[PDB]
Amino acid sequence: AGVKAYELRTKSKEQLASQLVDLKKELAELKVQKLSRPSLPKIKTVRKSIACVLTVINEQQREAVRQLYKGKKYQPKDLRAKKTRALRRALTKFEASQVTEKQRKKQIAFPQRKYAIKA
Amino acid sequence: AISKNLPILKNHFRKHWQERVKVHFDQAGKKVSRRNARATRAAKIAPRPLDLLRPVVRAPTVKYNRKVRAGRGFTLAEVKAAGLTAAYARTIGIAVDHRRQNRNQEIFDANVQRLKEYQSKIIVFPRNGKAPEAEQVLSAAATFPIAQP
Amino acid sequence: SEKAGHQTSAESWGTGRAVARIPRVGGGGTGRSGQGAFGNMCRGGRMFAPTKTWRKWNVKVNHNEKRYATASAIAATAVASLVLARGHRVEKIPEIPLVVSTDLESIQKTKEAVAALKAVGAHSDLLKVLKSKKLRAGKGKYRNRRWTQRRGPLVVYAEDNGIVKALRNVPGVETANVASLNLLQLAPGAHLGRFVIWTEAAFTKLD
Amino acid sequence: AKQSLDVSSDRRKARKAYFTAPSSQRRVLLSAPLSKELRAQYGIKALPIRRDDEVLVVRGSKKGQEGKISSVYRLKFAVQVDKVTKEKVNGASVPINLHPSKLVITKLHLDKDRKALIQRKGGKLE
Amino acid sequence: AAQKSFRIKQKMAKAKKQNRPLPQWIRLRTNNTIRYNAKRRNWRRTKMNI
RNA sequence: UUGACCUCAAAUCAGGUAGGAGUACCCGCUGAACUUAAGCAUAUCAAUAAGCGGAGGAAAAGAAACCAACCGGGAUUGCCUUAGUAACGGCGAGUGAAGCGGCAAAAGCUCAAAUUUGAAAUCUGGUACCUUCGGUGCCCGAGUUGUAAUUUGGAGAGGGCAACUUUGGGGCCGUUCCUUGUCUAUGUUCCUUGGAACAGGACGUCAUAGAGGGUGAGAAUCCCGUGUGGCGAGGAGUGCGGUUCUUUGUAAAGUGCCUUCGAAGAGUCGAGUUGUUUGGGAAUGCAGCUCUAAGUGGGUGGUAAAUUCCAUCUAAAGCUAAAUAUUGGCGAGAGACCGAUAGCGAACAAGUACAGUGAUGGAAAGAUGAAAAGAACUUUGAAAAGAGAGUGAAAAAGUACGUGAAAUUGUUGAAAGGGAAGGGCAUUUGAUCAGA
RNA sequence: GUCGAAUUUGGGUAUAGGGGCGAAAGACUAAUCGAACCAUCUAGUAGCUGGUUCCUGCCGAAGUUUCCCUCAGGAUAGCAG
RNA sequence: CGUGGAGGUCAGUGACGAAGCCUAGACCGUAAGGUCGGGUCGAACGGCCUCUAGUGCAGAUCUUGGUGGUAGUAGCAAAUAUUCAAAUGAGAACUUUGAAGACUGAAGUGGGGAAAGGUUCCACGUCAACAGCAGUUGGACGUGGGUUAGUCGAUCCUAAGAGAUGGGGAAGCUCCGUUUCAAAGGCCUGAUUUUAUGCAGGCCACCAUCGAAAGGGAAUCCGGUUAAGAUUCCGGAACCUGG
RNA sequence: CUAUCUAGCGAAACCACAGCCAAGGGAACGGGCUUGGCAGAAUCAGCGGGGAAAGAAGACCCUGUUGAGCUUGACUCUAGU
RNA sequence: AAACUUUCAACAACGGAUCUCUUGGUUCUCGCAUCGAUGAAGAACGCAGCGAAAUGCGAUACGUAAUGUGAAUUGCAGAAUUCCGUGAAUCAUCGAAUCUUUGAACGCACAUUGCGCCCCUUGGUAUUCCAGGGGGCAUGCCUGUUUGAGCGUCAUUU
Ligand SMILES: [K+]
Ligand SMILES: [K+]
Ligand SMILES: [Mg+2]
Ligand SMILES: [Mg+2]
Ligand SMILES: [Mg+2]
Ligand SMILES: [Mg+2]
Ligand SMILES: [Mg+2]
Ligand SMILES: [Mg+2]
Ligand SMILES: [Mg+2]
Ligand SMILES: [Mg+2]
Ligand SMILES: [Mg+2]
Ligand SMILES: [Mg+2]
Ligand SMILES: [Mg+2]
Ligand SMILES: [Mg+2]
Ligand SMILES: [Mg+2]
Ligand SMILES: [Mg+2]
Ligand SMILES: [Mg+2]
Ligand SMILES: [Mg+2]
Ligand SMILES: [Mg+2]
Ligand SMILES: [Mg+2]
Ligand SMILES: [Mg+2]
Ligand SMILES: [Mg+2]
Ligand SMILES: [Mg+2]
Ligand SMILES: [Mg+2]
Ligand SMILES: [Mg+2]
Ligand SMILES: [Mg+2]
Ligand SMILES: [Mg+2]
Ligand SMILES: [Mg+2]
Ligand SMILES: [Mg+2]
Ligand SMILES: [Mg+2]
Ligand SMILES: [Mg+2]
Ligand SMILES: [Mg+2]
Ligand SMILES: [Mg+2]
Ligand SMILES: [Mg+2]
Ligand SMILES: [Mg+2]
Ligand SMILES: [Mg+2]
Ligand SMILES: [Mg+2]
Ligand SMILES: [Mg+2]
Ligand SMILES: [Mg+2]
Ligand SMILES: [Mg+2]
Ligand SMILES: [Mg+2]
Ligand SMILES: [Mg+2]
Ligand SMILES: [Mg+2]
Ligand SMILES: [Mg+2]
Ligand SMILES: [Mg+2]
Ligand SMILES: [Mg+2]
Ligand SMILES: [Mg+2]
Ligand SMILES: [Mg+2]
Ligand SMILES: [Mg+2]
Ligand SMILES: [Mg+2]
Ligand SMILES: [Mg+2]
Ligand SMILES: [Mg+2]
Ligand SMILES: [Mg+2]
Ligand SMILES: [Mg+2]
Ligand SMILES: [Mg+2]
Ligand SMILES: [Mg+2]
Ligand SMILES: [Mg+2]
Ligand SMILES: [Mg+2]
Ligand SMILES: [Mg+2]
Ligand SMILES: [Mg+2]
Ligand SMILES: [Mg+2]
Ligand SMILES: [Mg+2]
Ligand SMILES: [Mg+2]
Ligand SMILES: [Mg+2]
Ligand SMILES: [Mg+2]
Ligand SMILES: [Mg+2]
Ligand SMILES: [Mg+2]
Ligand SMILES: [Mg+2]
Ligand SMILES: [Mg+2]
Ligand SMILES: [Mg+2]
Ligand SMILES: [Mg+2]
Ligand SMILES: [Mg+2]
Ligand SMILES: [Mg+2]
Repeated sequence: AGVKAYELRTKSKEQLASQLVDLKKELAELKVQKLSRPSLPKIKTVRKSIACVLTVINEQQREAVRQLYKGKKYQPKDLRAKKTRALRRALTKFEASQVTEKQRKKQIAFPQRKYAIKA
Repeated sequence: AISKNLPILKNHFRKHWQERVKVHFDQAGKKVSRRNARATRAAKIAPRPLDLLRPVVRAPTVKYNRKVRAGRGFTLAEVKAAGLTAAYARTIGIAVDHRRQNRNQEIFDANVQRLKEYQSKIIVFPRNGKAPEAEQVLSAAATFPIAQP
Repeated sequence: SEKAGHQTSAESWGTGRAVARIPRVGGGGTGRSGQGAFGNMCRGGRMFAPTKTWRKWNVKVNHNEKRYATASAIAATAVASLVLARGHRVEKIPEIPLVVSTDLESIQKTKEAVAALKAVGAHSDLLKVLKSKKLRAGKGKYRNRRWTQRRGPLVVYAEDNGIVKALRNVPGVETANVASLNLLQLAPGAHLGRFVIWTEAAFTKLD
Repeated sequence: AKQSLDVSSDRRKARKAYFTAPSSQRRVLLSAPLSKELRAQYGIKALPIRRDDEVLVVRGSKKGQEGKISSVYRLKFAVQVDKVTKEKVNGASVPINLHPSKLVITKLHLDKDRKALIQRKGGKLE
Repeated sequence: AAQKSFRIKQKMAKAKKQNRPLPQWIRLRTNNTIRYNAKRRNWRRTKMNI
């Protein structure tokens, strides 16, 4: 029924590479068989297993690189958050919350008060 | 095209006027939206009457100087005579207008009087106290109506 | 659509080609080429005098004239002959106008609201509804107007203490605050004599 | 009699939503009422039909016939019941498409998820 | 021209692969408003225009 | 000989940014003509179409070098008015604002010009660590040709006197909002018709649910939903209510009096001229060229100029939410709209097929049946098909498929007919038929 | 007619619309030329031509006056409802 | 009078048959029209009081679609020309084979190519449509197969010319200009070899790029082979470039 | 070689309705109307008298307060100089 | 008298009107603000057991990963029914990836699937040649870094 990503995540990158090689060999033999046998659908399962193995390999490699770049500024661009271009160009929360000393003093001295009418 | 005895008409429709025709189908929708916005603004701000206290003011243009109406904001002189600073009045919901000047003692006295009434009829919540809910009234203008002398 | 029928570069062929001088789609190779365009008489052309949104839709009525009409409809609700002539099967009914106890305003359940209406004699009108329901004739039936039915009693109250919700599921039955009486409900189809069931509080607040 | 502004009474929108409903929504659309005995036993009225449910046809030409669902043909908005079939002239048998609203479930195919669904809907005894 | 650019040969290959009638198992699908291949092209009737 | 500085370079130097798309609405530039004037050139169309540059969720404008002339109003924007008015115009055709007033929404502000001079107190970057929209330490560098604090005209600053009053940022739980999930009522009771009951009748039930849709015909009660509530899940933020350590700080801010001051924007205002534009008319704005200010000054005060006053603001620097717009995008709810020659060109593999070198042009085309149950089998024929048989409620539904008009056509039946036919009045004859 | 040089011709290339190109015909410029084609302004304007969709009832004309850059039009008076 | 839609009403009509359609059948109205019977048909529709309009067709060389008379008519007559038998086939003037008679007559009706086309090439099956007769045949229909290169071309060069950069113009889309008012560069190597490197001995540039399948140009021939590929495959025999 | 006839195949132009004349009158040259002459199915090949035959909203002429190409000390401008 | 012509009716044709349908259009209102050098819009070419298109996707190709639901998909074939389960599905959701050749398009070019340069690595003795794999080389501008030029210019040595 194909490979499972949660089973592949328990394996090392060497085991994943060897499983990918075996899956490629199996797919090659299956497409050789497809020339004679009509309507052979196992090649779809083998293709999806290859895709899953490659996905898990890429996941492990990218997690290792994320750990290598943890905490430090200038992460790789494909590892940075993909918001929109305008959102990534927008001022951070620290900026546009920056205020001058005069403005901070006056907004501390005279904040918007809470007041109710009672008549 | 000058036919029988009719008044001379001046219908200015020789431009592409059909490209700019605003039919206010959204009159009722915009009224509902304005009422909704007023409700959310009242809920968002603390108990507070949805508008600032406005001064009494004489209209220019003798066609209208016989009547009195709400102005933009109290003058600095009126605020000082009422015992407040402009910044504090702006933070306790009094509109302040640095442009207007006082040359009429009647209007100045009326504005100082309504400022004092507003101060005696509002409760300013402490910054770091308890201040139990004070039953927000929505209209300072309705609470302090403008009276024609 | 303001561009409907005019999304073409069609031009008149002019005279000398034994065809009408209507503008014709140019080009070739598709069948649309050479066809008439831009004419109200042309297939796929623009309709004559295309409908415009700035048509007058709402009609201004003098407020006093509107109140005159509402007062006339209210008065017509008291005339049993008009109520009978407007459908409104009030034959084995007590005096018109029909005033019921203010307890009706506090009814919360549709079951007891219907029971009270039947007790006060609106059962024949309630049965006229739920039996007059018929599929609407014509294209309106697939324009969110699929079904038509007769109008039942208009229950008028002074304070809504649940009667509106208790009666809103009863077919044909309408509820109205006495402070705001609707002419469209008091004289449906411009026909005087709506069968109105007043509560005591609404009847006293009419003055 | 609808009150919320999020639901539409538009017949065109309702028909489009029904006819373009995905498979997961068609599972709900293809619910069937429980029989009287199962309604008494579980305390719920209707359930989405499942492939191994046992049903009794209560409407149509096949009224009174019983059997086990063979497939929930969600694409056709119909279910196929075993031994409820049409015999073609050539001797073959083809399943009769039935709508679950015209059946009653006489025996539920139960598993952990079905039992959890019973309890979530407020049913008793798994 | 028998001396053709690869781009031309690639478009030629795509046209060759899509020059086929409608598959016969289509027209058996549930709704299947499709009756025939309405985009069939022939060299004797309509030119590819590159 | 070395080390600077200034300016200018180079590097696949370290880190970033711009392009393009969309473009309904928005900010500018550029810019017609058809048209109207019953001709036509000014005018009009129109400060529009087309072309070009540039943003956002709105944009722009915006806290007066304003309006006014009043007992004075007081940022901007939008609506109702002003007003088809003042005014412009071969004063022809036409065009055409603004003040006030009512309302919607309301919000205010900050730089330059000041010596911190007893202390560049300011900031980017690199690096290490950390509690990572950032912080701390260190080190280059930027910067005195001026980066911080202090002040923005409403003021305000430097000194002296007197005291009083006020206050800073994060967690936790709720709340607000957004995106979602799930649960929550009542007949498939009987009779008739029907292929099918969802029809009619009888008896019932729920209704804060009788909106809508589906199911073999008009279904509240068969199903999904609907109505009313309940229970969750993931996020945005602190809008705001408790919770507790952070307690900032002999720091910051406000207030009165006396005194000395009070810096406030230049090829800019303004003027001449030219062109364009405006309702702006001895010149409304704009722009080119020439001239070119002042500081009790300058601008405006809708008739050019001189003289004397007065009134009102403070340009040549800057930010700002809402009310406003929205034939684009996304998500919804609707209609006295159209019902396949209609409605978008496109209900369908439609901007598709197809045409053109190209820019571009651009269709036609929906419906068997409840369900294929899509006609097993026999027979004639080479076959297509026919005749049967059969399925189906119906084949007068056979995929050349709901109904199935007319033009036009075949067969049958009837009738008439010497170079038209058709028609009107009247009756004979034949056919047919209502009423009593 | 001409047929060995002002020759014929392929391909590449250049010149684009009030522009090109022309041993010159207003010729050619993709069957388009005394101003190409395409889209938009544009449903351009037309005193001019054609058409302008049910019934019945009642009443019922004018082609004449004056003026017009007017003479195939309009205004005006008259006739009519 | 009639039509589409809307409010009210007749608790109107209807799968025991709505609407529609056909009907030298009947009734009513002067008429617009209305009503009924019969047939067909299958899911909605009508009377009345009002509301509303994209509301009534014979025309517009009207628009779209469909259909006639003409009419089984005009005609299917240029390119010398066909005939006999057999096979196949349901069916042969047209397919195949054989025989005969002819033509293109090497400036071809032959054998290859350039542009263009794009699978039309070839095989098998096969004739509903197309091949203006026919068809068993086909450039048709359906399914498949087929195009093999160091040496043949492209690729490289420059031609007329096109066109960035540096600069200048233009509100701008973009225009000029092609070595120009530019600080426009890497390949040789002593030394560096704390590293054959930057510094630092020492030599050279009035310049991107695109532009030819007929111009220039490194190098391949013969024989055989397929249903369809051949200077490409196979066998043999060479050559050129780079290392 | 057609035309002709046959097998197969099979359009188009045009068409208010259609198609015998004479005279009359009539929009002043009728296929229809009036008065006469007359007049018998269904047709084939030719033919060019007629259908004021067809092909095209006359290109000539005139009108339009409709254009355009071109010219000129028309009016008003304009690049350039 | 037939044939022929014409009129009407029935049935059958032609044709697709009418009627009734409608997952579409059109208009109005409400709510929201989110494309792109972290490579957009658009284009080319490919991808399924059997697909030409539409739709989806990119050599991980009608798709992978994750989450939810809870037993399908369906035209046939195939697989499975443990399906009381980290588990069907052409399901929904969607935060992790892949994302060919392109395209503002970025080594130079492009009517060429043309031609380079640099780094690491692998093979052919191989730093130089050839080839395979991986990663890079556009322009303008800003801040900073480094290396520089100029009697533009200061100080010092002189
Ligand atoms: K001309
Ligand atoms: K709609
Ligand atoms: Mg249309
Ligand atoms: Mg109808
Ligand atoms: Mg770099
Ligand atoms: Mg841009
Ligand atoms: Mg116009
Ligand atoms: Mg004019
Ligand atoms: Mg005119
Ligand atoms: Mg003119
Ligand atoms: Mg524009
Ligand atoms: Mg944006
Ligand atoms: Mg807004
Ligand atoms: Mg702004
Ligand atoms: Mg100011
Ligand atoms: Mg103002
Ligand atoms: Mg007025
Ligand atoms: Mg104007
Ligand atoms: Mg201060
Ligand atoms: Mg329910
Ligand atoms: Mg139904
Ligand atoms: Mg200033
Ligand atoms: Mg201009
Ligand atoms: Mg601004
Ligand atoms: Mg259409
Ligand atoms: Mg049809
Ligand atoms: Mg039938
Ligand atoms: Mg047919
Ligand atoms: Mg039919
Ligand atoms: Mg007929
Ligand atoms: Mg005869
Ligand atoms: Mg001449
Ligand atoms: Mg018109
Ligand atoms: Mg009379
Ligand atoms: Mg005159
Ligand atoms: Mg005339
Ligand atoms: Mg209509
Ligand atoms: Mg009927
Ligand atoms: Mg008839
Ligand atoms: Mg039906
Ligand atoms: Mg009409
Ligand atoms: Mg007609
Ligand atoms: Mg007519
Ligand atoms: Mg016609
Ligand atoms: Mg026609
Ligand atoms: Mg013939
Ligand atoms: Mg001939
Ligand atoms: Mg011949
Ligand atoms: Mg022959
Ligand atoms: Mg032979
Ligand atoms: Mg010869
Ligand atoms: Mg010979
Ligand atoms: Mg062949
Ligand atoms: Mg033939
Ligand atoms: Mg044949
Ligand atoms: Mg073939
Ligand atoms: Mg060669
Ligand atoms: Mg250039
Ligand atoms: Mg080249
Ligand atoms: Mg060569
Ligand atoms: Mg060959
Ligand atoms: Mg060899
Ligand atoms: Mg005669
Ligand atoms: Mg005569
Ligand atoms: Mg005649
Ligand atoms: Mg006669
Ligand atoms: Mg002849
Ligand atoms: Mg003749
Ligand atoms: Mg004419
Ligand atoms: Mg003419
Ligand atoms: Mg005239
Ligand atoms: Mg002219
Ligand atoms: Mg990509």
